[PDB]
Amino acid sequence: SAMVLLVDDQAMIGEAVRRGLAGHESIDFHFCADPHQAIAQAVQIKPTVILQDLVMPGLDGLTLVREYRSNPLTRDIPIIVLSTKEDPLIKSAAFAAGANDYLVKLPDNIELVARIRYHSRSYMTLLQRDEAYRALRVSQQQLLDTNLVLQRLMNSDGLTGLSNRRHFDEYLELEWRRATRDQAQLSLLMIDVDYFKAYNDNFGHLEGDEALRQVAKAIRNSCSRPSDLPARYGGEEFAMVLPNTSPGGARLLAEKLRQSVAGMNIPHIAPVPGSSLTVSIGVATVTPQVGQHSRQLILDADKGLYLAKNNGRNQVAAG
Amino acid sequence: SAMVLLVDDQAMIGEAVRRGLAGHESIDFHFCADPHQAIAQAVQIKPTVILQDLVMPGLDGLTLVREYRSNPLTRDIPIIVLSTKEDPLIKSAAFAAGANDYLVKLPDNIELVARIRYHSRSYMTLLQRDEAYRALRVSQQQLLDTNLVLQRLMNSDGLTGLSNRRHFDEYLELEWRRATRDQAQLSLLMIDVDYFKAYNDNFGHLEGDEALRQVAKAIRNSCSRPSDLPARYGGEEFAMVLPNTSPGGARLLAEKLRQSVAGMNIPHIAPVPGSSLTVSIGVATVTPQVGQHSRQLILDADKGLYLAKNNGRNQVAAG
Amino acid sequence: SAMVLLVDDQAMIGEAVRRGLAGHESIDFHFCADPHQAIAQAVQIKPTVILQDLVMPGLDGLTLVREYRSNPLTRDIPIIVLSTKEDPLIKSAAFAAGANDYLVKLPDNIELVARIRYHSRSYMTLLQRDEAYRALRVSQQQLLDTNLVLQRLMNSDGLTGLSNRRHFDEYLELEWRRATRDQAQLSLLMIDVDYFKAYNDNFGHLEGDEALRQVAKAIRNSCSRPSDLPARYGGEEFAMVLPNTSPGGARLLAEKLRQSVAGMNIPHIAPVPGSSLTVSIGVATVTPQVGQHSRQLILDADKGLYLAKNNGRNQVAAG
Amino acid sequence: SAMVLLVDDQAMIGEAVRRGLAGHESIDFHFCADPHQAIAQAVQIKPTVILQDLVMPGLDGLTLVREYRSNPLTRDIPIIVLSTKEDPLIKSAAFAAGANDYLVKLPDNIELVARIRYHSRSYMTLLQRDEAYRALRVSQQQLLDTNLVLQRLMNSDGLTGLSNRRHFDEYLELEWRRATRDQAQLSLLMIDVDYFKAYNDNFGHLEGDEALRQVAKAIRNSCSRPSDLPARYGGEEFAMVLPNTSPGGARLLAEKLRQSVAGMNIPHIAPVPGSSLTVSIGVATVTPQVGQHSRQLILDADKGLYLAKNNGRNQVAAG
Ligand SMILES: Nc1nc2c(ncn2[C@@H]2O[C@@H]3COP(=O)(O)O[C@H]4[C@@H](O)[C@H](n5cnc6c(=O)[nH]c(N)nc65)O[C@@H]4COP(=O)(O)O[C@H]3[C@H]2O)c(=O)[nH]1
Ligand SMILES: Nc1nc2c(ncn2[C@@H]2O[C@@H]3COP(=O)(O)O[C@H]4[C@@H](O)[C@H](n5cnc6c(=O)[nH]c(N)nc65)O[C@@H]4COP(=O)(O)O[C@H]3[C@H]2O)c(=O)[nH]1
Ligand SMILES: Nc1nc2c(ncn2[C@@H]2O[C@@H]3COP(=O)(O)O[C@H]4[C@@H](O)[C@H](n5cnc6c(=O)[nH]c(N)nc65)O[C@@H]4COP(=O)(O)O[C@H]3[C@H]2O)c(=O)[nH]1
Ligand SMILES: Nc1nc2c(ncn2[C@@H]2O[C@@H]3COP(=O)(O)O[C@H]4[C@@H](O)[C@H](n5cnc6c(=O)[nH]c(N)nc65)O[C@@H]4COP(=O)(O)O[C@H]3[C@H]2O)c(=O)[nH]1
Ligand SMILES: Nc1nc2c(ncn2[C@@H]2O[C@@H]3COP(=O)(O)O[C@H]4[C@@H](O)[C@H](n5cnc6c(=O)[nH]c(N)nc65)O[C@@H]4COP(=O)(O)O[C@H]3[C@H]2O)c(=O)[nH]1
Ligand SMILES: Nc1nc2c(ncn2[C@@H]2O[C@@H]3COP(=O)(O)O[C@H]4[C@@H](O)[C@H](n5cnc6c(=O)[nH]c(N)nc65)O[C@@H]4COP(=O)(O)O[C@H]3[C@H]2O)c(=O)[nH]1
Ligand SMILES: Nc1nc2c(ncn2[C@@H]2O[C@@H]3COP(=O)(O)O[C@H]4[C@@H](O)[C@H](n5cnc6c(=O)[nH]c(N)nc65)O[C@@H]4COP(=O)(O)O[C@H]3[C@H]2O)c(=O)[nH]1
Ligand SMILES: Nc1nc2c(ncn2[C@@H]2O[C@@H]3COP(=O)(O)O[C@H]4[C@@H](O)[C@H](n5cnc6c(=O)[nH]c(N)nc65)O[C@@H]4COP(=O)(O)O[C@H]3[C@H]2O)c(=O)[nH]1
Ligand SMILES: [Sr+2]
Ligand SMILES: [Sr+2]
Ligand SMILES: [Sr+2]
Ligand SMILES: [Sr+2]
Repeated sequence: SAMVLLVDDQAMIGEAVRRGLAGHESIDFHFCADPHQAIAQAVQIKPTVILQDLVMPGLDGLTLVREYRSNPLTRDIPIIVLSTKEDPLIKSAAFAAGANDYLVKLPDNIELVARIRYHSRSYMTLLQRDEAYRALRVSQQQLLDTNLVLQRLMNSDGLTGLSNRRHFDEYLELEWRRATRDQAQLSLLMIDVDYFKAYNDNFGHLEGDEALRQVAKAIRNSCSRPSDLPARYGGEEFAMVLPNTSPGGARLLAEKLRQSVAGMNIPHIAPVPGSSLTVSIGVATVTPQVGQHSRQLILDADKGLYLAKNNGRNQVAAG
Repeated sequence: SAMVLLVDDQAMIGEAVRRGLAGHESIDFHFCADPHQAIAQAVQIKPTVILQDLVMPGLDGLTLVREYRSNPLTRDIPIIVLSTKEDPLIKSAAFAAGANDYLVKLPDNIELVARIRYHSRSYMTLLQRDEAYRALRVSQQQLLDTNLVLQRLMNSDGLTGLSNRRHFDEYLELEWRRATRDQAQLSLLMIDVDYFKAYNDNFGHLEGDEALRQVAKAIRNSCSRPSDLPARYGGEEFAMVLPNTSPGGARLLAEKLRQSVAGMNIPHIAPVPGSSLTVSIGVATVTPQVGQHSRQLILDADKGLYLAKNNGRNQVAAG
Repeated sequence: SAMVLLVDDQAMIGEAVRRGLAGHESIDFHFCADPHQAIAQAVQIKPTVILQDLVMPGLDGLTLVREYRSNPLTRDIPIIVLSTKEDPLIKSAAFAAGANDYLVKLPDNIELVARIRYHSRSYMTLLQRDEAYRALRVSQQQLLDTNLVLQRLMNSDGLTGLSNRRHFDEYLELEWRRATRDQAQLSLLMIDVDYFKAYNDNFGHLEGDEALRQVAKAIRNSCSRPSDLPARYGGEEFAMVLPNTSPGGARLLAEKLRQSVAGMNIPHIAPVPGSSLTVSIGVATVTPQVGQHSRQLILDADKGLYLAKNNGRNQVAAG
Repeated sequence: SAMVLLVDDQAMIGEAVRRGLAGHESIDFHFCADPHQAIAQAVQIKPTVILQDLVMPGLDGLTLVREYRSNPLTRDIPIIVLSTKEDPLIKSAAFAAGANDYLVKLPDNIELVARIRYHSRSYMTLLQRDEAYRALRVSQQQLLDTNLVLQRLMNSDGLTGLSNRRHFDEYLELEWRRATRDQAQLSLLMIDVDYFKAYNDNFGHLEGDEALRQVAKAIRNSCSRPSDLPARYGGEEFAMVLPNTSPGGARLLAEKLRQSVAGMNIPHIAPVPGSSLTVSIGVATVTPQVGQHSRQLILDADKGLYLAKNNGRNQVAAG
């Protein structure tokens, strides 16, 4: 829309303007003959452009152009100064004081509406851009948190915080392809807590969760290369994909981890009283060929996991 | 920033401007003496305000003010017309042709920069508001679909599409409170497919899912009041909360539904060969009192469900 | 699979069994002639059924049946006692000690495998049910938290915690239908912070968010009936759907809220220095008719909101 | 719980059992003297173990042991055969017919309850494991689809399907670290549609979305190595991270893509009538050093993007 605040001592100007603007529904008029209600009414009606007379009843017009740019409730409103006539410093001061125009009362009702229409409309879109900035900041900060949640949750196992299975499955599939392009050594650790049902059954399911937690922490601490990925494979089972790692490297890493767990010395009553939580690990490493399916790597790890288990638990074996 | 395209036949004007603007890094200048590259260069440099001479080498200046407002690649760029001197229709035409100003070459380098600074800056924020409109439309349509997904998924059971359990639990809790304020009759249907393990075992788990589907559809068709809510309570179990429904009303609704299922005549081999899928229903209705826990309503439905089951299945009984 | 631990002093029994079971790949055998490694090997091989001789080299067979049911690492393994011959208390003791069978060495290799096959297979599915219990508990507690997130997030505005817009839109649509069935009075509050751009601009966007927060809290405190719903309508705009509330009731509620906000006395510099954060509210209440679109209620609230605004802000007006 | 179906011709046996089981609330009894309602009642009461007499009123007991294992509604129920006395093939047949025990009517009420308690309880947990299998299959297939949604949605831009910004930001951060370990050449393409506001404004926002779509498709087709990642950087901006790619390689890839877009020959009216949609691209490639921040790579791409733009659009330039 449009709203012009006129401010001028003489009713004869307030009238000319009122008349020029009657045949324009798009734009409304508001006369303010009392320069000591000027900024007040400016705040109240929310004008989109104000017209300011430079000489009034013993109150400097430029003093008011001062306040307009001074009070930030008006700071941004376009100001056309109405003068009689064309004096020097008073046109230069107009602008020094913040005026955006300096007009002689009055051009015809064409340039008058044009000029009004222009400044008004600019202010309007100034309001709009600011409004948009707000709304965008909101939406952007809604997607802000939306992104945290689905991430901490899509790809993370809540209990341990390690990656989850579907992240593992999908991550490992990616790494398989990367590996085959680079003819790189892709290694995989398959990790299981020994005698876990037995732990779960006399300590409690929560106590087992807490146990899983501590083991999950040790896993997270074994690997520390950008592409090392630790995951909860499924329940008591953990995995750990190690791109670019040799069989001997993987095994070394596996043994430091196994020792770590045992070393926490977590009380278990299996296989015998006095026992502490142990962990069996299957190691497996492959350089993928085209056409080869990543499941081969998993199977190899499970062979290793199965071997380690069938040779006394708490040990590492390559499948 | 700021970019002024000057377009004027005389190098002496291109020079004055160039000079006025040298001591201003914020604003860059670009002279275009050839009015037959005017719009071309306008497109190329992306000016934020153009200054147009009205008389040039035998090419109407207002013809170019025409094109500027004509080509939408420039449509929105503020135009200050530079004239010599102040002729009549040529100021009125300035604006009729789209000009936003009409200046006499040249005011001092204060009003010249002021005026330039103003129009430039308005255009700038015109660009910004439009940019924001785009970005907001994107974000808003990201939350658009984001909302569909989590909704079709937070509150809906995928297989049947009925509400899910947590929606049921939470919805029923709400309705319990509404009911106790209104001392209204809150009814609940607890629905189970008879001999479902037996169905699942010789037809297949998928075939059972499809069976669940058809039953889920019938449930959805029994209730049709704004607050009626059908849910998959858990597996072979369905629920259906009926606010504002009498015991006799609930029972009537229960019997139409039970008949419906039986009537689909879905082949089952239990309890005997030749049988068709049946359904047992527990009815229960309560007017909640303060302090009373909604679990009472559920228990009552299960009594009914249990009774119906222990009296030959395929029937409705109030607990 | 199947794994039988035999424990018997005489190699001649260990042999008969070994022989009976050779032609059965499904089932593996393990002889334990030394009753002082019995439970040890039981732990190591994870048998699915153990056969226990009642008399051995000076170590009571029933003492071992004691330990089997004693150590929980074996607690659940089925025990067939092998005796010679059929003595009294020794069959009754067999069971008193935990035995699940009492056989005479030896039935033919049909009943022997049958019996073994049965107990073994039961234990097997005992293991399976327990495994399933674990895995189900996991999945269920994954959907546990999955449900919190999408809920606290699908339907809640993060900043204020009030409902969000899409929840409002959808909730109000539901309540419209409920209302038209009950020919009930549905009221709606449309709430806006007065001079918010002005607040946002000199205090900071965060400070405005914090301002929004405090106002959001007051809203949440105005309504307290099961179906009252407070929402962030969009930015500086809040809504509040009040089912079953009279026009006069809605207005009363509106005025207590408006006073509350003003009373927090939150420093604003608009409309004038020394001002405190105020709020304009639009009230509107409808009894919905069939065919009537809920948008009518919203429009009525906005009329009220618009009126209140155009009469000095910080007030309530019915549209 | 426990439910024994006895089936025997003589009431005197039905009585002994009834009596043995009265002092046991955990277990209920059900006598079936009419062998021609046997399976019928088996279906009706859902027994957890049935006791079967081998000789009855002119109806073979083993015929009924046949049906029990025959009808799958009973298939899994444990069967203790009650005989008088101990005949040969009739114990071997007992098992051949499916019996799980063969008892002489009757042992004392200790072994009788023991034996009953055992088979009953096994069946019970057979039911439980199956129940669990169902419930787990449900939960697992809820996480099934839950995973699709948040994935197709967390990491994918809906409109183009390319990765989104947060995936880009996070993916590129990962690749930066991988790159610095391998001292590998990490390249990045920054892609922008030339004159897009101009396209959006006279064709329509949807038409621009469709335009974005077609361009997004071409991008997706340029890169095809496991680690190449195409993303919508923000609105009209696209990105494309190319691990392990030389500056010259990146540029080659950039030029094939740019040509592709231009070649679709999508009608635009800018910069001039008759124009087709073009695209500007910034190329940049870095071998990351420790301590170096990935933002360097982005800046370099933007320099290139900026250069390309400030040299006529529709071209590739390295920043
Ligand atoms: N013209 C061309 N096409 C490219 C280029 N980069 C990837 N592609 C396209 O994408 C397909 C395979 O991408 P891959 O995942 O890298 O995975 C590759 C990779 O592991 C291996 N491979 C093929 N040739 C080479 C090579 O020259 N160097 C390396 N390091 N690996 C290669 O074989 C697998 C698939 O072979 P493809 O069937 O050839 O099929 C290629 C091809 O159609 C390229 O620089 N030029
Ligand atoms: N995927 C993965 N594998 C791991 C990790 N830590 C050790 N390894 C495996 O075990 C081998 C070396 O372990 P090293 O005793 O730490 O002894 C290391 C160390 O002293 C040095 N080195 C290698 N990279 C780094 C590094 O990024 N930081 C530091 N401080 N030293 C490194 O070189 C020696 C052996 O190099 P490698 O041949 O690379 O071979 C590695 C690798 O295959 C890990 O966090 N993730
Ligand atoms: N001063 C005031 N407070 C209000 C009003 N509406 C709800 N509240 C507040 O919210 C609490 C209970 O809301 P309820 O869920 O409607 O659920 C209500 C409802 O089911 C019932 N109830 C209390 N009085 C009335 C009543 O006069 N009419 C009806 N239809 N129900 C009532 O008792 C339950 C809780 O009683 P309360 O402990 O009293 O506690 C009330 C009270 O502190 C109100 O118009 N005026
Ligand atoms: N929660 C729920 N309950 C249902 C539904 N359909 C039937 N009932 C239950 O069964 C009673 C009447 O069923 P009626 O035979 O359809 O016969 C109806 C019908 O002819 C008329 N009536 C009630 N409301 C409607 C309506 O919304 N549409 C139409 N066409 N008739 C209605 O009044 C008669 C009985 O009114 P009631 O006392 O309300 O009592 C209802 C109610 O307790 C349903 O979709 N949801
Ligand atoms: N035979 C039968 N059908 C039922 C019953 N309850 C709801 N329906 C079905 O669902 C449609 C409208 O449900 P509405 O949302 O309750 O919303 C209702 C409600 O606001 C009003 N309405 C219709 N009759 C009654 C009535 O007898 N009592 C009340 N309190 N409202 C009614 O008109 C709206 C829609 O009218 P409908 O076109 O008739 O169409 C009904 C009808 O086809 C019922 O008890 N019996
Ligand atoms: N949607 C909604 N509306 C609200 C709420 N609080 C007040 N109202 C509105 O304002 C009217 C009464 O406010 P009252 O002064 O609290 O004074 C209340 C109060 O003393 C009593 N009353 C009504 N329900 C409750 C209640 O649930 N708890 C308590 N303690 N008193 C109640 O009855 C008098 C007036 O009853 P009303 O006619 O119901 O009419 C209500 C209602 O239309 C609210 O939390 N939510
Ligand atoms: N003892 C031991 N620790 C390991 C090993 N692998 C990674 N880490 C640990 O994780 C930190 C950095 O992992 P980065 O992301 O691979 O990223 C690495 C990588 O880009 C580079 N870097 C360090 N040494 C080597 C190296 O011997 N070979 C290669 N290819 N890169 C290295 O410097 C960056 C960080 O250096 P750091 O501060 O040393 O710190 C190392 C170290 O504390 C290992 O095999 N042995
Ligand atoms: N990140 C990324 N970069 C790409 C892709 N396609 C081409 N390039 C870039 O451009 C160079 C070669 O493009 P070439 O003409 O396809 O010609 C290729 C091609 O004939 C052969 N080659 C390389 N890998 C493959 C492949 O995976 N499949 C096939 N069929 N040929 C390949 O070797 C020649 C040049 O090898 P380069 O040195 O690797 O260097 C590549 C690389 O830096 C791509 O899909 N992703
Ligand atoms: Sr005057
Ligand atoms: Sr001239
Ligand atoms: Sr012996
Ligand atoms: Sr008999």
